[PDB]
Amino acid sequence: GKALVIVESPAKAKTINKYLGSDYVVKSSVGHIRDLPDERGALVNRMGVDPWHNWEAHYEVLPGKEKVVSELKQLAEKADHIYLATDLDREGEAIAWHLREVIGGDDARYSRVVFNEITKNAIRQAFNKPGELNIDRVNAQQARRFMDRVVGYMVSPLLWKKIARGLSAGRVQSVAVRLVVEREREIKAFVPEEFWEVDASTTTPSGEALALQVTHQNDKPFRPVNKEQTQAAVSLLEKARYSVLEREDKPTTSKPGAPFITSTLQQAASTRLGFGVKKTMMMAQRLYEAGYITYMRTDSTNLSQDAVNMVRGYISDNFGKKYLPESPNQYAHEAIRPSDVNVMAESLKDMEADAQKLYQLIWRQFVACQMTPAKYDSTTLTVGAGDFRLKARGRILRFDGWTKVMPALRKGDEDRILPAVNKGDALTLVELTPAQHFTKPPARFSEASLVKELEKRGIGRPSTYASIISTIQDRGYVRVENRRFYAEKMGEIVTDRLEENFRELMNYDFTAQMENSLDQVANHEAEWKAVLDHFFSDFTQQLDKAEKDPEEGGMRPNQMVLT
Ligand SMILES: Cc1cn([C@H]2C[C@H](O)[C@@H](COP(=O)(O)O)O2)c(=O)[nH]c1=O
Ligand SMILES: Cc1cn([C@H]2C[C@H](OP(=O)(O)O)[C@@H](CO)O2)c(=O)[nH]c1=O
Repeated sequence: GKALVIVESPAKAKTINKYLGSDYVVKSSVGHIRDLPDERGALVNRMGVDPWHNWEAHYEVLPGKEKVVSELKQLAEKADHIYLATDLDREGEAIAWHLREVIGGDDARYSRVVFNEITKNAIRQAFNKPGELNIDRVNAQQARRFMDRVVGYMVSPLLWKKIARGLSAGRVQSVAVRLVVEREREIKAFVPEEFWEVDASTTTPSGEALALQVTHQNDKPFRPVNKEQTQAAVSLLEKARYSVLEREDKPTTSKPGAPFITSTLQQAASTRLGFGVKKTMMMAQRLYEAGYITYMRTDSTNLSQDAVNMVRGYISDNFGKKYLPESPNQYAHEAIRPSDVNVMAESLKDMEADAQKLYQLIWRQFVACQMTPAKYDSTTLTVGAGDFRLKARGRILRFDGWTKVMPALRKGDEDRILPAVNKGDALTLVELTPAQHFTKPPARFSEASLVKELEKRGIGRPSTYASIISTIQDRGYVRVENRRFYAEKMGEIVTDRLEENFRELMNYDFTAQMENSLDQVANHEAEWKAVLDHFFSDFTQQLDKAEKDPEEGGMRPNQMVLT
């Protein structure tokens, strides 16, 4: 009679139900339903996957989920068709697969609808032409879960034996920790170096103040390394005659950033709002499931024609023609953007204050990215003083452009304003001011700028950045203090062990290559079991070698021997 539609959560069921007619009956599975718990039955059972019997698995219904299973089956018989409207990512394809497996029935009974936002039009087109479940994406998702399970359950026991009980190892988690350990060690080994700068405050012919910075001496960059050198330079500069060597006036511009993707969202939310990766991703999700923003797991800065056309109309009505570019800006699935540009952060219904703030950030970035650039009149004055050359920078805002959508400025607005001076003009020295500085050590990773580092290295993945970040934290390898990452001693002890006995597993390129391999499975360019066999072959040669006595090249035990 009617159609059954399955989503993964109550919040999502409610939202999507506003856009589905009486023919459809929405029901949230309210969870994952089914999942995982030279052989050794012992291991296979705990893992729920069997590397020695072509990877057959044993999925089991979750606790208290039996009522849900049975509640779906009967609803399935009273429906003519079944639509799996899980989220568009691989994990979402696997969950759909599990629902289809559990409920059973002809495959023709099922359809897999895809949408990256829950709006009337997005839902309409999603159920207009519903595609089929994609087994390749499912295999790509399970291949990941399998190798993750293998490393965790087969490396961890070795760590208990060799280092300490309760420790964990993670295919990617251990690589993420490595980045933190290397960073921790760069910092511990840094030797701050001394270097000086010299500023000069002068007077234009009119008498207006002009501040300068010494740049060259004898046509060579100026950078003394001690107090004596600066003084010698200072004595020459006190007697020198100053004059404007050259004035270069040129117009500059600044462009709006591209619309957000998972990683950039996390960084900006962390840098501007002080939100950790977990917080940002939990609010993003609720915004998404409430129908306010597009899917929050993406690495595409692409924007649909309608989205661009709706925002351009908003820019045009609320800001004006000079803020609208000739043609739309194209940045090279969709970015994270509001679903309706006319819905303001302040109009959100059941969203807490911070969730509204995240929406605001997303909204502003989206509107800004389709606006014209800001224009500035930049000025660069070069000054000569004996064998010295000095500099003064400054710019004037000519047209705010995209920055009009961002809060009003209030600080060093018009970063420095230079007075009226022409080439050949004479400046009067009023005061010299030398200053001592010291090179700083590399910044400590932040939850977000680590995702950034993970992204740059092709190690992360929109759907895993969050988990990775939190999954390496309560295991005693690294900790977040003052919003920063600190490597624990145990994080170093384990990292060296792994690098020594599991080189390939800890290598950055190989870890990145595995993501490619996973994309290949998803795109029918590689078969999942063969990819897992190869992975396992490489893994077990590493493992057996590590298992041996250290005098055979096995893993070093965490000990300190007697006299
Ligand atoms: C300049 C810079 C900032 N950040 C960050 C992380 C935080 O989001 C923010 C600083 O916040 P914090 O002072 O609370 O640590 O800027 C980096 O991660 N790397 C950098 O190089
Ligand atoms: C869930 C998931 C998605 N993705 C990527 C690949 C997916 O495209 P394909 O699965 O390549 O369509 C896309 C789903 O949003 O994001 C990953 O790389 N890893 C994951 O674990």
